Amino acid sequence: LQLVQSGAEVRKPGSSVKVSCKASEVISWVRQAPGEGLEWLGVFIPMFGIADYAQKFHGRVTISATSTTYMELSSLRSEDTAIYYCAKVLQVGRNLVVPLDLWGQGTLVTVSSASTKGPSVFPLAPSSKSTSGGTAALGCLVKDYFPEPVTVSWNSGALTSGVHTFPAVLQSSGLYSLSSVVTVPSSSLGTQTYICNVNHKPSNTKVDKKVEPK
Amino acid sequence: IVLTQSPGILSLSPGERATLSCRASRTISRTHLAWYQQKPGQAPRLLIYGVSSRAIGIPDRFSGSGSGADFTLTISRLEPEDFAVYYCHQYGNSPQTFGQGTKLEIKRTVAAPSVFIFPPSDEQLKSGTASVVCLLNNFYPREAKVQWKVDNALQSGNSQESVTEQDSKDSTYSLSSTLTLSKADYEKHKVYACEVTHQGLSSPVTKSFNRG
Repeated sequence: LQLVQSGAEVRKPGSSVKVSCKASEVISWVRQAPGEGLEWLGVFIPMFGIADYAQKFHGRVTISATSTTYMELSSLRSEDTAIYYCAKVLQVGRNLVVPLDLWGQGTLVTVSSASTKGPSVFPLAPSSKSTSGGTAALGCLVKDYFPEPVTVSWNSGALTSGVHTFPAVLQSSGLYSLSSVVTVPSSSLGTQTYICNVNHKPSNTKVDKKVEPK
Repeated sequence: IVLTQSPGILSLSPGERATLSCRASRTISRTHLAWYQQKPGQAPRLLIYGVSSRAIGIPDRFSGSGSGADFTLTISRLEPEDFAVYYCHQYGNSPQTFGQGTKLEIKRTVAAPSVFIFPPSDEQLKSGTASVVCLLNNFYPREAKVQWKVDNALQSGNSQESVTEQDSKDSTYSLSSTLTLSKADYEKHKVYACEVTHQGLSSPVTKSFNRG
């Protein structure tokens, strides 16, 4: 079938994280920082029973192995905040040709001194300064939450076109902030109700914010 | 074994052919290179394994060639589902390195942004801070510049930007910039302006407001 990984993790600087990857060939562990490329942590083949690492992580990574492989990263720093994937590259045979890649869903690991906190949902209210011709813009500022991620919809999903939910930024306080905007006809600002639905599952915070002009 | 991919950002139209180069600083053993594709919010999909050999489900449009220190991934005819980031990856007798990736964006007509500005909400002001948001909506190309001005004083280092992925319909980009002030600093001034520079703009566009 597939590869299943353990859930997301929040760790403080200097501690350790153990990420699991259960199977339904070598097992490779790679990671990706937000908005960054792919970085190979290591690999473990059960034939020998010995894993190979990267010289960058050689001191503090341990890969080992019920059909489950574990990757433990020690002395965690902020640079290690990333999504971690396990992967198996298996060879298939059909039509006498030999290829297939299997990935886990990924495990978000956030290294930070910050404590988990739900966001504040402020309105980005429409005005004469946020209308071009007949189209106005309005949104929601989802500020000061931790950790990633947060989901935003509009009108319980009924409003999808013209929607732009931007990637969050990491503020200097260690808390994330995001904005979700939408453009609607300006003639509707008084007649149509617009609500952003914000869900921050890590803190189990749910907010429905009605955005009105003035 | 550092891997350098080229070009950085490839801007083509659906129906043209795409050529992506991966140049290494060594030998890459022999038949130990792979090409993966990645779409925003998904895990990488192995496109080509072992330089030449294809992967299951990968159409015939994708082709891997080259050897030694120069390799190439070719897409015969680009379809809308082919625009993403592409990585090359060597896994032979090395600490297994990756390339930095190349972005395949849909080329389209230069489109200027729609610039809006949002003052802080009274709730946030009651909370103690103040955020002023500037929105550049549906522009192309991705490169754009914003500058904050509080009472004609240029703001430096107290704002943060974010850009959307390329829109699947009109192939544009959007950007939001947040300027963060204290409530006291916000109430000390009046004119808050967002100045925008983009290729599609004949003039830099200023969206401003006054407190009140």
